[PDB]
Amino acid sequence: IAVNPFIGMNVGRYCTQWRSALLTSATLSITSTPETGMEWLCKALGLTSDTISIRKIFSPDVYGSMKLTIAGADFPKVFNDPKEQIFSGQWLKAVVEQLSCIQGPALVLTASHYETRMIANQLGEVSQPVYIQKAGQALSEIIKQYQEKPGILISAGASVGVSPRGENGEQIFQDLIITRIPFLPPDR
Amino acid sequence: MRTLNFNGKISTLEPLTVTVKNAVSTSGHRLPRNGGFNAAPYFPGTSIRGTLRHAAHKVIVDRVGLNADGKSPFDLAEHFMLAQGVDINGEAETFAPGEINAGAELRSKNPLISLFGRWGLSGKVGIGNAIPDGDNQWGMFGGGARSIMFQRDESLMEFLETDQVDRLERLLEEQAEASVDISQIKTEQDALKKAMKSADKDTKAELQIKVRELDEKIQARKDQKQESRESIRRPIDPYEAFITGAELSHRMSIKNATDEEAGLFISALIRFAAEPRFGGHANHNCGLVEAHWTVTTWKPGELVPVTLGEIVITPNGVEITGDELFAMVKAFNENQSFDFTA
Amino acid sequence: MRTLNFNGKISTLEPLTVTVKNAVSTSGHRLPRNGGFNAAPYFPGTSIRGTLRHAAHKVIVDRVGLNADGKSPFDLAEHFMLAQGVDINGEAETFAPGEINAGAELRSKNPLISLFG
Amino acid sequence: MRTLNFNGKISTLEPLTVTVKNAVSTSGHRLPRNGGFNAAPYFPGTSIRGTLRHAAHKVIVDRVGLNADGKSPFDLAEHFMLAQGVDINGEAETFAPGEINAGAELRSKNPLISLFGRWGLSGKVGIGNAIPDGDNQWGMFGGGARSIMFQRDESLMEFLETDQVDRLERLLEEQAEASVDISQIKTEQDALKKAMKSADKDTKAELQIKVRELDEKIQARKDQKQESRESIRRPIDPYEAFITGAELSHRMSIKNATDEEAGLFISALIRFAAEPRFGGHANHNCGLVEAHWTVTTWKPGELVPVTLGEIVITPNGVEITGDELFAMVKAFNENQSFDFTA
RNA sequence: UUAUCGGCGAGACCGGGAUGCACCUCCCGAAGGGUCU
DNA sequence: GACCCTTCGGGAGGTGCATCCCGGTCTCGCTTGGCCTCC
DNA sequence: GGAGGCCAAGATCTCAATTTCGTACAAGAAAT
Repeated sequence: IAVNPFIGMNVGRYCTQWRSALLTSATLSITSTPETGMEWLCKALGLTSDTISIRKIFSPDVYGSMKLTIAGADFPKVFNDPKEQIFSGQWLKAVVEQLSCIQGPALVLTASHYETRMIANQLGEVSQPVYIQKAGQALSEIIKQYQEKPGILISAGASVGVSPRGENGEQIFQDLIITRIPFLPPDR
Repeated sequence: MRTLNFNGKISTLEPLTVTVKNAVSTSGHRLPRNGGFNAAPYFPGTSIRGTLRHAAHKVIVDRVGLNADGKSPFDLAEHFMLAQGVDINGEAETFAPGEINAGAELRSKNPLISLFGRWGLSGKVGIGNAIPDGDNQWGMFGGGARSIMFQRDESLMEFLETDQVDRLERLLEEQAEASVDISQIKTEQDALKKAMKSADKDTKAELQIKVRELDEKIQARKDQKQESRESIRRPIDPYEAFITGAELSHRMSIKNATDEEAGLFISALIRFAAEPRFGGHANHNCGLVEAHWTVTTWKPGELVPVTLGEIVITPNGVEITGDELFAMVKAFNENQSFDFTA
Repeated sequence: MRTLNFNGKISTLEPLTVTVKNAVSTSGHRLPRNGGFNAAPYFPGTSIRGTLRHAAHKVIVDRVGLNADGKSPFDLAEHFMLAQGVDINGEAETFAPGEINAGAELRSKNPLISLFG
Repeated sequence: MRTLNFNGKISTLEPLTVTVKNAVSTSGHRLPRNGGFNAAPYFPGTSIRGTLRHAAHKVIVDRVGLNADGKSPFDLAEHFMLAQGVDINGEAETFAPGEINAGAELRSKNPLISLFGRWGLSGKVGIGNAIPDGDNQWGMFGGGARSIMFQRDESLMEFLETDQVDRLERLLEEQAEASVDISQIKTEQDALKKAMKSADKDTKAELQIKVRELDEKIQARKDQKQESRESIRRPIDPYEAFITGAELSHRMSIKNATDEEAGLFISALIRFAAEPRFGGHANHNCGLVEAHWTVTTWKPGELVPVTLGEIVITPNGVEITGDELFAMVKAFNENQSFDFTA
C-alpha cells in the first residue's frame, strides 16, 4: 500500500508485542554513530529510545583490504538530463574507459537495468567476457555463468545480500565498480 | 458604483478552442493547461475578455451610429484605444502626475474605456478564466486531412483543359518526389534530434546548428518545387478544444460599477450573444456558447451578497432577470453624455 | 452582412462514418470522440465543411458554365482555391499590408473564398 | 489584550498572481519564489498586508462618515498614514527610542495604525505569506497575443473612412518594417548577450555599453515610427499565477490585540470579502479568492490555545462563527473614542 | 575556550493593455460461407 | 462443430509580432550643558 | 530652587559588491 498513513507505526507495536524483536543489518546505520544514524529506525517504525533495548554498531577492524578510487567533481556529469533519463555521453565514455583499464575480473554494480543496457552497449567487449543482467532476469544464472569463467559482470539491481563467490569460497573479483550511487527517483 | 460579480456557467454548443502561444508547442495546438502539463485545461480569460471588449466596441460604434455611407465618427486611433487599449498616437503617459484625477472624467465620458482599461488606466472589468466543471471535458478535434480534389472526385478532371491536366500531373509528380526527398532529410534531421539528446553542450549546439541547416535544406527543397511551394495533400494536425456541452465555470467582476458602465457591459454581453463565438477556429463553427450568469452585488461591510438577477444567453435568445440589470441597461442606453474621443 | 445560424438535425439515411487520422489507431477504426475514449462520438465539422465546399465549388463552375468541349474557364490554381482552399502559385499571405480593405472587395467578387475562406 | 492567530487557507477562485520587482527578470514574469529558482512560488505577505490595510482604511473612512457629497473628513497625510504608514507632513509623533509605552495613546486612539503599524511604531498585525499546498498549482496564465482588430474580422472595416484605411495601411507597413529592423538589431543584441556567457570581467564593461547603446538604437528606431510607436500586434508574455482552486496556507497574527483592534481587523476582512482580490492582472479577474481562517487565541503561560472561532470568506457571504469574533466586531463598532486625525 | 552582560528593530498592495487568429472531405477494395427430420 | 485470415499508401504549412515606466527612507548605538518644568 | 528630563552639537569618515538537489531494484508471500 504505502507508509502514507504511517503504516510503520503498526509494525512497531508488533515488535513490542513479542518478547523481543532483534532488528539487525549490515547497513542498519547512516552514520558510524548509533544514536545519530539509527534515528531513521527510531522514526519510521515508531520505536523510541525508552523501548529500544539497544542501539549499536559492531564493525570489525581487521576485516579485509580495500583500495578506493573515486571520481572527483570534475568527472563528467552522469545525467545530461535526469528527468527523461538520458545519460551524458561523456560520462559513458569515461566509464567504459575505466572499465576497460581493469586487468582482472570485476563486478560492476550499476543502478538501473537501463544503465546496465547502455553500459553494455557502449562497451566494446575488449575485456574478458562481459556478463549482463537483462531487465527482469535472475542474477544466479549469471552467477553460475561467471563461476565457470570469471570476468566483468555488469549487474544492476541484484545484490540483496548476494555475492559471486567461487566454489570453495574465494574473492574472484578484485575490482568492484559502482558506476553511480543508486539515487532513488523523485516520487511525487 | 457597486461591485458586480457575474458567476455562472458557459455550456459549449460547439467545441471551444484557443491556441495561446506559450501553451502551444512543437506538439501542436493545445489549450492552456491551468498549471502543469497534465493539469485540467482552461479557456483563457484573455480570449473571453477580448471577445467581450470587441463586442462592447461594436456596441459603442452602433450607439454613436454611422454616417450615410456607413463609416463611424471614431478615428482609427479611437477604435484601437476602445477595443485594445493602445494609443497608436502614443499620447498615453503611464504615471503622469496630471492624470491623477483624470480618472472620474474619463470614466463617466467613456464607460467602455473605464470598463476595459488602457495603458495607465485600470480596467474596471475583470474577465476571468472559464474552468471546466467535470473531467475529460476536452479533446482533440479537427483531425482531418487535405486531399487532392481530383483524386477524391474524378468528375473535376472533365472541368480542366488538357494543359491544366498536364499541370496537375506535374504538380502531383512534384509533390511525390519532393516529399520523398523531404522525408529522407526529415528522418535524418530527427535521427540527429534523437542524437543530440545525449550530447555535451558544445556538441549540443553543434547538433542544433546541424538541425537548423537541415531546416534551411527543407526550405530550399521546398523552393525548388515550382508547381507549388507547399504540398496539397497533408494530414491536418488536430487542435485541443473543450467538448460540446462542456460546462465551464466563469467569474467576471466589475469593480465599483456605476449604472452606465454596467449597462454597457450588459449591452456587450447581448451583442456577443448575437454571435456567441469564443476563441477561434471559426471554420468548424468552434466557439459557440450558451452562457448563463448570476449577477450578484456585495455592498462593502455587508456579510452577504444580493443577487441582482441572471443573464441567460441561449441560442433562442437573451433573458435578463431582475429589475436591477434592466435598470442598468436602460441607464446606459439613456445616457447621452458619452464622449468616446479620449 | 447578416449572421445566419443554421441550427438543425441530420438524420442518417445510411450509416454515417468518417476515418479521422487522429481517431483511428491500431486498435481499429473509431469515430472521432467528443473528448476521451468513452465520450459520445461526433461527425467532424471538417468533413461536412469539405463536402459543402466542394458542393459550392461545383455550383460555381456550373453557374460559370463550360465551353463546347466541356472545360471550365478556371485553371488548376483557381479550382484549388475555390474548393480545396490551397494556393498553387503562392499568392496567399497572412497579415500582409496591402490586403487591408481588399478583403471586402475580394469577398464580393469571390463569394466562395468569402464563405469558406 | 489577546494574541490572535488566524490560521487558514486561501482557496483560489481565479488565478492568484503578483509582479514583485525582485522576482521578475528578463527571462520573463515569475512569482516570488520560496528561496530558489526551483522552489514553490508563494503569494507575498506584502501584497496581502497592503490589500488588508487598504480594506481597513476604507473601513475607517466608512465608519467615521462620508460627509459632503462623499468626501471623507481626512486630509491626504491622514489617508497616507492610515493606508501606507507614510507621513508626508513629517508631523507624525516620532517616538524617540526608550519611550515607555511607545504610542500607547496613539494605539488607543488609532486602532488602525496600531494594527498595521507605522514608522517607529510596531504594527500588531503580521500578515504572513500564502504558501501553496501541493506541487504544481502554479502556471503561466495570461499570455496570448495582441491582434489587429481589423485583420481579425472585416466587418469593423465598414466603420472606417478611406483616410483611416490608408492610415491603417501605413501603420501596418510601418509595423512590418520596424519589426524587421528591430528584430535584426535584437539578433545582434542577443548574440552580444551570448557573448556575456564568455564572462571576462574586462569585456563585460564594453559589452554592457555595447548592448545599452544597441537598446538605445532600438528605442530610436521605434521613435521614428510615425503611425504607432509600439507594434500593436505582439505576443503577450504570460504571467505566473497560482491556478484556480489552489490551496494557499495563510497565517496572520495580531500581537496583544485589544477587542477594538481585533474588531477593526475583522471588519477589514469583512469589507475585503466584498472584493476579495489579491495581486494584479485584475483585467483577467486574477486574484479573486475565497479564504477561511480559524482564529485561535493563546493566553501566555497556557500550554494550548483556545479557538475563538472561524472566519469564512466565500462568494456566498462572510461566515464569522464565534462568540468572541462577534464580541470584537461589536466592540469595535461601538467604541466612539478613536481619533484618526493628525 | 584568555571570561561573565546585549532579539536589531520598526512601514510599505507594484499595479496598471491585449481575442492569437486566420485553410483544408481522409478516402479509396471487398458476398464469411458451407453442413447435418 | 470444426477452422479460415487480418491489406496497402498518401502526406504532415506557410507568418506575425514579443510595450511603455515608476522609484529605492528615516537610525543608531555618546556625553555634556542649556533650557524647561516641577517635587 | 535645586533635582530631574528632554534636546542640540561636537569634524571627522571607510569600503566589500553575487546566475537552478534525487530519476530503482528486488524478492516473497496464507490473503487484509
